Amino acid sequence: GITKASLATESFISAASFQETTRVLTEAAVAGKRDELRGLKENVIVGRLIPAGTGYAYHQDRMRRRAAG
Amino acid sequence: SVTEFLKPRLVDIEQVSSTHAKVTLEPLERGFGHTLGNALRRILLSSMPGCAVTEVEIDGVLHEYSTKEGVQEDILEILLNLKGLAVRVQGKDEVILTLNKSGIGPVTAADITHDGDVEIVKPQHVICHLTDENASISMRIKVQRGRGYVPASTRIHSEEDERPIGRLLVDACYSPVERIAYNVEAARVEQRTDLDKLVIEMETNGTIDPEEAIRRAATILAEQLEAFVDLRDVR
Amino acid sequence: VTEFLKPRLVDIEQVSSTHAKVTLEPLERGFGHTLGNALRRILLSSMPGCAVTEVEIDGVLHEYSTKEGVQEDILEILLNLKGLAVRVQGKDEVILTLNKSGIGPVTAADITHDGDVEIVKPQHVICHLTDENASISMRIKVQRGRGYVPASTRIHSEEDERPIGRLLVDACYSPVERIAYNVEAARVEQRTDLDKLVIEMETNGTIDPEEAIRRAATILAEQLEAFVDLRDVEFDPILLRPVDDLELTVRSANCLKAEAIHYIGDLVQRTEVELLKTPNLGKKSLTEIKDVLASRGLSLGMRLENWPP
Amino acid sequence: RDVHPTHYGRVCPIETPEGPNIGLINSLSVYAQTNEYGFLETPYRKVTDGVVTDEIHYLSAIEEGNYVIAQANSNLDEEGHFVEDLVTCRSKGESSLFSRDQVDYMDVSTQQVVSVGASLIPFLEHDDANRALMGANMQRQAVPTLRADKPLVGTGMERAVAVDSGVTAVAKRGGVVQYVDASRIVIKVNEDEMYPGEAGIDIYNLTKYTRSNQNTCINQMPCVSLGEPVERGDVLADGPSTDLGELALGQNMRVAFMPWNGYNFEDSILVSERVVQEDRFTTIHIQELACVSRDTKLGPEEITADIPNVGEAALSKLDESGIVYIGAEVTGGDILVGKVTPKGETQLTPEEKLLRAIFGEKASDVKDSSLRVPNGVSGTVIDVQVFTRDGVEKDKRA
Amino acid sequence: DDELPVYQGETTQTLQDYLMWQVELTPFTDTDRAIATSIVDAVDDTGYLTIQIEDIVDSIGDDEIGLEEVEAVL
Amino acid sequence: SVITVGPYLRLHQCGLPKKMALELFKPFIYGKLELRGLATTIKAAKKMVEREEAVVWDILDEVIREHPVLLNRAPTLHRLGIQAFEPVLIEGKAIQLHPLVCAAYNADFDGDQMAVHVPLTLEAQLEARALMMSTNNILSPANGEPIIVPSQDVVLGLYYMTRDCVNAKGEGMVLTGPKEAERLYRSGLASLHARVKVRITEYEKDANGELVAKTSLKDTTVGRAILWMIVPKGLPYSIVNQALGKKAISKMLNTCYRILGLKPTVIFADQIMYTGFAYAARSGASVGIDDMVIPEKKHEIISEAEAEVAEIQEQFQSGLVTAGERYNKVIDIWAAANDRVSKAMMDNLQTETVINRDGQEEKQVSFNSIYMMADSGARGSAAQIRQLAGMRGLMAKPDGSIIETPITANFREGLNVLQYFISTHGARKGLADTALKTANSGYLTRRLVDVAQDLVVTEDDCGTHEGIMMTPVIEGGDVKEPLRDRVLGRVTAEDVLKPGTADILVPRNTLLHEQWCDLLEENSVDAVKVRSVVSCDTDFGVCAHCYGRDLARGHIINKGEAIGVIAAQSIGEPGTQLTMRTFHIGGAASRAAAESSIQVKNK
Amino acid sequence: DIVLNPLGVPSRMNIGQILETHLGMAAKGIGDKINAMLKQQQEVAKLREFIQRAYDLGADVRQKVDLSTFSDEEVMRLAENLRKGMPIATPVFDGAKEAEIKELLKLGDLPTSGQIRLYDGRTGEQFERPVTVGYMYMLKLNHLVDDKMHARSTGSYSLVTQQPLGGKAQFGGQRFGEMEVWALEAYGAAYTLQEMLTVKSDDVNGRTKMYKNIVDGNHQMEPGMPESFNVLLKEIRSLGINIELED
Amino acid sequence: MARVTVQDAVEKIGNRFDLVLVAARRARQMQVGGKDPLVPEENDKTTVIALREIEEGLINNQILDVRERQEQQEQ
Repeated sequence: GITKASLATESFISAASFQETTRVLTEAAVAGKRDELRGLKENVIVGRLIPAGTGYAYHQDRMRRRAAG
Repeated sequence: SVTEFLKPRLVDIEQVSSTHAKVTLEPLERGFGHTLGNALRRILLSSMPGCAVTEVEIDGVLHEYSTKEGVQEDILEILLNLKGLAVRVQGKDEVILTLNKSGIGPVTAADITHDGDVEIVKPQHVICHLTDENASISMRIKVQRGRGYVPASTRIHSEEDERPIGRLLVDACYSPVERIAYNVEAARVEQRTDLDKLVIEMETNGTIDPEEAIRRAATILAEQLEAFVDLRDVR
Repeated sequence: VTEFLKPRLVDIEQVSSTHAKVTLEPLERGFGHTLGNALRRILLSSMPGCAVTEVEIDGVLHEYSTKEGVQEDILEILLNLKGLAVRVQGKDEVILTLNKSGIGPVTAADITHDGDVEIVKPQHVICHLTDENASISMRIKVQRGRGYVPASTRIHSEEDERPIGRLLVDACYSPVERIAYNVEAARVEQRTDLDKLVIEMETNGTIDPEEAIRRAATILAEQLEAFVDLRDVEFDPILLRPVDDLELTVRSANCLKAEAIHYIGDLVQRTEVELLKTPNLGKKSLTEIKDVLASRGLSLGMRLENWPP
Repeated sequence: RDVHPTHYGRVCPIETPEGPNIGLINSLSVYAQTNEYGFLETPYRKVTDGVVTDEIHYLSAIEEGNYVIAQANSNLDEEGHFVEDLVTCRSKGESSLFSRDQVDYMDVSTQQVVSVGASLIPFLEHDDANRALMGANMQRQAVPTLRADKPLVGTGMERAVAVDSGVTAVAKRGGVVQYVDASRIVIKVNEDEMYPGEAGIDIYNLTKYTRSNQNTCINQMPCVSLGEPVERGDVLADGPSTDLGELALGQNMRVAFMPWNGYNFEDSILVSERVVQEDRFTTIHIQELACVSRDTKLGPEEITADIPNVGEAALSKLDESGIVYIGAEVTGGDILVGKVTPKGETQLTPEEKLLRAIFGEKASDVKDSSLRVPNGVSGTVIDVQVFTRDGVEKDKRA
Repeated sequence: DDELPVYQGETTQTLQDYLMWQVELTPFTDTDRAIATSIVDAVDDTGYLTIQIEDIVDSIGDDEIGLEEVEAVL
Repeated sequence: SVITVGPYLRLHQCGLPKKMALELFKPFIYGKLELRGLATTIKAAKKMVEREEAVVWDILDEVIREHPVLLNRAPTLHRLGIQAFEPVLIEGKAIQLHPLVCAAYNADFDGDQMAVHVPLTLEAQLEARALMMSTNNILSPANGEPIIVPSQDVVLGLYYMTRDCVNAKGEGMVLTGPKEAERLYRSGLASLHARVKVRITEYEKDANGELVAKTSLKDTTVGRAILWMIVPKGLPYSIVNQALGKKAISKMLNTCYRILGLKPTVIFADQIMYTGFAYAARSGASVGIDDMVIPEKKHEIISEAEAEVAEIQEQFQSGLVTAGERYNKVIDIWAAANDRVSKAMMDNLQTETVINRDGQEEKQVSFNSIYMMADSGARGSAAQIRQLAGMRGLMAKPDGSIIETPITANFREGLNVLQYFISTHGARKGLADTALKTANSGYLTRRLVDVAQDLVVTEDDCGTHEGIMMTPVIEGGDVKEPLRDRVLGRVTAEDVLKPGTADILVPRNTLLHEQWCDLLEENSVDAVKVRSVVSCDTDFGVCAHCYGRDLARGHIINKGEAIGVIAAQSIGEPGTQLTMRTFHIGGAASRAAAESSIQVKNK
Repeated sequence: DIVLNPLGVPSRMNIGQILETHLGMAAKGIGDKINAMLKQQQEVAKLREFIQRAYDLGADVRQKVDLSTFSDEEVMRLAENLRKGMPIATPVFDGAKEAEIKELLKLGDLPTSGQIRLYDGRTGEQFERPVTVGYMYMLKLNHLVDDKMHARSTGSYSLVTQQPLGGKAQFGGQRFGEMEVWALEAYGAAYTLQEMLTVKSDDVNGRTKMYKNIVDGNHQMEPGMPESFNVLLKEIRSLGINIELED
Repeated sequence: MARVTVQDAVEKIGNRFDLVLVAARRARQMQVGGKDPLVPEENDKTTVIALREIEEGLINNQILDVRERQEQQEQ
């Protein structure tokens, strides 16, 4: 139902910056969750290319670094 | 710096095939683009010496619409093909040619009787494709000199008094110039920004070099005003 | 026997000082409109003129001030001078001066007479004086020109700054004002379809009509020249100084000449990693040329552009 | 936000800010007034029988609904009876036709619904109300130009606004004009209106070029001639955007409706160079800049003659006192007033004594602090004020 | 917080800031940029004083790097 | 800076104010200065651009050349709201924006202002050329249909060029080429008319990768012919022969894009722009109070309605037809009066203008100015005319009711103090909707974005056979959306069958485009199974065979696009214009038809 | 003087414009009669007759001014005062009817329709179709681009967050806001988006490297981490939550 | 030779996002150094040079890979 569905996103960085920040960060601080940086808002806020578009190429290259080790 | 004005230093010419040419002159004083262009354009189409077909005499059927013994093409189209035919003429103002062709295959402009004064630019222009049979065609095309473009609005309608029937006058295209379009673009010199780059796009049927046509029209307009420059800088 | 016919300037008719008509009798089918239009645009576009340019006056230090006992603001007086029309002979600069005192209007007649300078309206108003004991004295600078040249553009002359109290005004130059024309059938009856062009001009009184027409068509006719024949189809890096005068002593100069280096630039772009290895330089001479060339140029690199020699 | 039916001739339904405060900020209607109790009341003509008496009564919104009120624009006769037997009126929250004998009131003028802002706009009928609504707002944010042109078509309202707005100079107790001039206008008053033993005449000093809160000119220029009789209420000067007592906010322009080569496309607008030559639409702008010279921990600050580390070039436009000559053309970071701020205790060692010896110290600890013009601003100096302190011994050009 | 003009700052430029900006843009080597950064801090709001030279040279901790290198760069 | 119009200046360009660059490009300039050798040091460069003389303007040109800039405006609603251009330096303080893009930006010229930004680097410049330049995207990545479409005076000029008229000298001439320019420019003729028979070559794409010339003599008009000089080969003449209104022209750039691709259409547009302006200006199209023609009948219908309503209200005086029903009744009278007065003015402003060839009345479509303006599709609408000439109609009270007595006056005659004061109610009520609409709209797009951003498009194919069955939308009052419009693009789940058993027109899965949709259009197929997202092709990505057309460029969507955000802004972009809330949209009466009886439009 | 686009007028339904033009036209017309008349040195009597005849035109109109009350000069005065146009005044809702405007306008030998033949200025050719010409009364609004055009390249920043300053005068740079990012993402252009976010706002080392490479002709980015993220990490560390970046 | 439209270079390599990568990697070479253009320069910037070489079919991902292996093998 689309606001519920935003706030429920795996990445705690987005959805923190959508609506409710106190709540978000408290669920995340108690739980100990890691962001993984896999979407477009996180990448923006960290300042890195977005997994899309021209930068999409470049997130495959790095992703192949994770699978290969 | 008064009475000192700019002249174009570019006057470049860039041409497509023989008969299409596009010249650019830069720079010009602001406002002169329109001025010179419009005058040249005006002149080229309004008034210019040339010669075309002002009448055609076809055997048999004298009506403007008819079967015409199975030419496969209505005589509207023949008269229209005879309209775009390019002809050169000598000293004599009026001249009439005849053509007779039979057999099979299209009728080009080479089958026309050859006279010293008349000069045909290309045979490629086709009057009619006739029809496959034992059949012929005989007609007398007429050309005279003229100026401009004189349609069949008048062309001396003669008020039906024509003795030897025939007729069916054709719109005559004298001025040997097909399209002229000018255009006016920003030019800049030093820090002064507002100037004129005039572009002339000019497409001609043949018989005259485009650029040389431009030349001509300029001499006509220049020749009109030569009354007035006698006071200032006559020599 | 087609040829053509050339028009002739005939029957100039003068309604008033400003308003006039000029008729061009023998014109062909489509020439009416041709020459009519062209002539109009050359007339309104350019034509020479005499406008006031600078006015300096004893009262007032700038344009927004007012003088005691004139009615107007100095702005308004500028605008009245704007509108002053005057012709003059050979002289293009022509400074002129006017003085006056006592109650009443100051007209253009108050301008001190000059031989070659001629005022077309003596009754043109400039200011006023409200009471006696007040005078005006001003010096107006009237020059020749062609288009509309603002004050704000013309200051590009720069050089020495003009002194305080010199007022500058926008110059409008060209007297021609409004211009119409129409073409109408000719009465010659020798050949029908001949027509004639009349032009109605209204000017400030500066230009005579025959000279106006005349000029216009000269300008136009001179403007067609390349149409008569269509034809055809510095910046340098500031320093050539020989390396000899930089005082390299002995070794460094010869080590620079061993690479066949002349002047500066060809020497100035090299990385120290590229220069460090050649015979005889060592670490000392590199710092020596670093010190010498540290002054002046400073560079020790660019990609630059090209070379004149 | 919404227009309620009692705003009838009290507030206005057209003049309102189009921005996100909409219907919030309203404007009094023309003939509107206010009670002792603080309530909006509006005038009406009193109708007894079916003749309209010229007595007027101000009705409050509660008082108004009880009665029947006719329409501003309706017919009428020399006798004062309505022409048409069924007259469109208002009752309570409504409107509909009533008989001749029913309606006791009438609206005075047609201007009642509209505010003064919109009371200025010709042909406001033919305009849609929202679009009317913009233009009423736009006549506010116009800007007065060098010469004021009277509007050539107009409502009649312009005399009131001008002379009420109090931007014009109006003559009290009038008579023949003794002396005239740009900045000053005196009236020798008639012998009739005068206070005995004061005698004398009346003087009016016009205000020349003066910043306005929106950094635009205020300028008064005398209408009257000399040796001319004047009665009380006639305008001696015009303020800015005024012509002979009319309100003239713009200029008249010969307009042609027709598309022209795409230059007028969408809501754009193509203009003859004539207009720019003739200088209509040229507007003045006066901008204030201030310099203040003050006492610090390190001692007092002084203005000018002379400055450290500054060329003669830059100082050429200044005076003996250091303020710029009135009349100077100033651009860019030319120095409008210079000023020095002393620093702490430079004493000794050979280099300090050497610089003090060579250059005469050049006033030493002072710094460069001055009134330089803001970069990208321009213009002549029209006036300088220079308020001083008592007992500073200012002298110079103060 | 934000959306208002809090007194966050101006970030003005002093003389040492500007000199360092000017060093950033000039063709210095890796070392020469270290000597340059070493000198521009030695400079004062008064200009002239670059204080002691031989402490500029000795501050680098020998290892070569003569006096002449700091002199030219200087 | 502020925006002005760009009326030369081709699509991929942008008038950038001279003074304003020179700043934006500072670093770049100093680079060039140091290369040429005009400055040895940074301070020198700096000083010469501070002094801004001479060489510097010359170098500015050299700096700007081919360096794409990007402009951006205001609320950016969709991705089009920022686009990239090649600047052309122009002395001025304002930015000139080409007309055609004014659509996208939603910008008029009433004092709108644009931001400008400078891509640096290389990557960024290339992303500006090959993504945001205005010549890449001519099609709206929502509906898919062209933007760029000519509006407003371009429309009026084409529509004026191509008309028929009765008589108008030089009628029934036969000419070839035509070119026909000769003859309009020379007088000789009137472009609106003559119904001149002209011979024309076609160049059809009938043969694959080849243009077969077909020529013939057609009956058409001069301005048609004239306009044909622009159309770039590969299209039929029949596209330019017709009254050629607004719609017509969108379709014509659409067909051009589809048939002959991007490159000749982006030029073809330009050209259309120019010839539109041209001719429209020649036409002298103006507006004048006589252009608003109030029908003589209006007085009579309004009097009849005043009599009817008088009858009903007298019945109320007699006790009959209580005000409850009388209210709806009187509404039903004055609304029918509205429709009849409207019909009268529309009948009078169309047609008429009867010219004469020998029979004295051929009864031709009107050339009235305001009529041409609405008819062309350039500005305005029939409803909007009715306000100027016929009745204004029933006024909406701010409580959502209707006042019994409508406004009987058009704006040609003015409104009454009372009626204007009533108009006011609804005017202001409607101004104050746009406020609310901005806030709520944007908050909506905000949330949509927020939810939808993670969507990416990663794997190429998925292989799922699930899908959605696709049909027309039929309801009462025939069908609003035809099944080709729904199934266009997309891709096919399982197969399709002809109305005959075991006959397939498409294999496996296929990309369905204009050709395939013609195949499906000519056959009787009323339902097509189509695979789509949300059937979860793949894992994280929504693979491209679901999904399946990018809109914008008409090929299938390439791998690695967003989709997320495109959807959100596509959904949300509209709604700025929406009914919003609190309307019953009744129009006639509150009481339902109460008739359960069905009816059919066709057999 | 000034040319305006008919296509404004139907959609917006403000017809004051058009009636303004027409009555304006007719207003100048009378002043043109008088202009031409005084310029020909006509007698005072005839001038009196044409102004009197002008004032009194229209149905009703309640303004009874007539001459003969004021005599000799006073009439010459006003006439010279109205030489430039006659100032007609139409009050709000009792204003002048079209009929009265055509009537007024026929006295000025102007065409009743208020449209006139105009000629092109370049080509000299008549526009097809007549055109409305008319005096309309314009204003210049307080919005001027001199106050508007800004442009910055590199200027002063903010101490915290280290971003450029707000506005012109102070040299803002130009908010590049969330919708504007969305539009770039939507294009899929991630480099342009990446230099916006960093290098040209809050990446400090990267702004320097950027500008130095630009001056040198490198056009390469060397992106880093924007200040403002670092700040956020300190501000969340200021509650008892750690947030750290794990490799 | 300013490029209004990239389509011609997009047919060469699908998905323009790829084009932009290849274009800029090729343009970088000429921009910074250690390459010369395969196509006659029309005075245009290096970016357009690169897109032209892609439109001509002289440069692509594979070609730049082969040139990289050739330059690494020759060094």
